[PDB]
Amino acid sequence: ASPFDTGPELESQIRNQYGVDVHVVPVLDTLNEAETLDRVAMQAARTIGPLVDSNAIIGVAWGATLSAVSRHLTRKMTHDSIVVQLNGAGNMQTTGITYASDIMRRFGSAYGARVEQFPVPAFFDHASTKTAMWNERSVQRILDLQARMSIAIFGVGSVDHVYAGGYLDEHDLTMLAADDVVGDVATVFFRSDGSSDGITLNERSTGPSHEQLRQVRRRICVVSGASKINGLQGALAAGLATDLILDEASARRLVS
Repeated sequence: ASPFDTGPELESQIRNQYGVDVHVVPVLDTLNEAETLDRVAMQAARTIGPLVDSNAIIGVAWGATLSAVSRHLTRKMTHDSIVVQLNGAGNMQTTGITYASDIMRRFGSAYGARVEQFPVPAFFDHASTKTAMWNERSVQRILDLQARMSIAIFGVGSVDHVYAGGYLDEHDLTMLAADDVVGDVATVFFRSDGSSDGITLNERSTGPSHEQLRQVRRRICVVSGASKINGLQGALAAGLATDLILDEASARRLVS
C-alpha cells in the first residue's frame, strides 16, 4: 500500500476495511469539483444499470450528486417498476422542485419506470410540521412505497457554515456540531460512529430512517470530493451502503 496504489488496489483496501463493494474512479488530480463528479457519476450510472430490474421499486434520494448520476443513465427498458423519491423538495430559497423533478424524470425515462414523487418540502422548519404531515394520506402512501424499495441510490452530505441543500439556517448549523453530526443521507443525519438516535434535526427530516435503509437489498452510495470524507466515514460506520462509487482522491483519503 502506497500513494501510488492503483484504483483496483484501493478497491481491495476499501472492500476489506469497510465491507462494501466498491468502484474507484481514476480522475486527474487536478480536475475541478463538477468535472470530477461528472466522471464519478458516469461510473455510478454504469454500476446502477445492472441492478435495476422489472417489477422493482427504486428509491432515489435526490441531490447534486444524484442529478449528475441521472444525466449518465443508460437506457434499459423494464416493466412494472417504480422510481420513488426518498426526500422532499422545495426550500426556503424557493429552490429544488424543478431540479428534483428533472432527476426523477431522467430515472423514469431511462428505465420505462413510473415516477412517484413526494409532495413535501425539502426539510421542515418545525418538528410539529413533520408530525402533522406524516398523518396525511398523500404522504403516507409514499412512505409505504419507500418502505418496499428494492434498491436505494444516494449521495452523502458532509459537515466540515452552510449546508448542502440550503434548507438549514445558521442556528440549525450550531446544532449539528452540538451533536457531533458529520453528514447525512437523504437529509437524515448521523455522527462519526454512524449513530443517528437523539439528533434533534432528524425530527425535521423528510427522509427514510437509517434502520429502514439498512433493510434495503442494495444501497448504492455515490461520493465525489475528498474534502467531504467525514460524511462518507460516518455513512459507512452506519452501514448504510452495500455498493460504493467514489473518486480516486476520496478513496485515498478513505484508506487514511
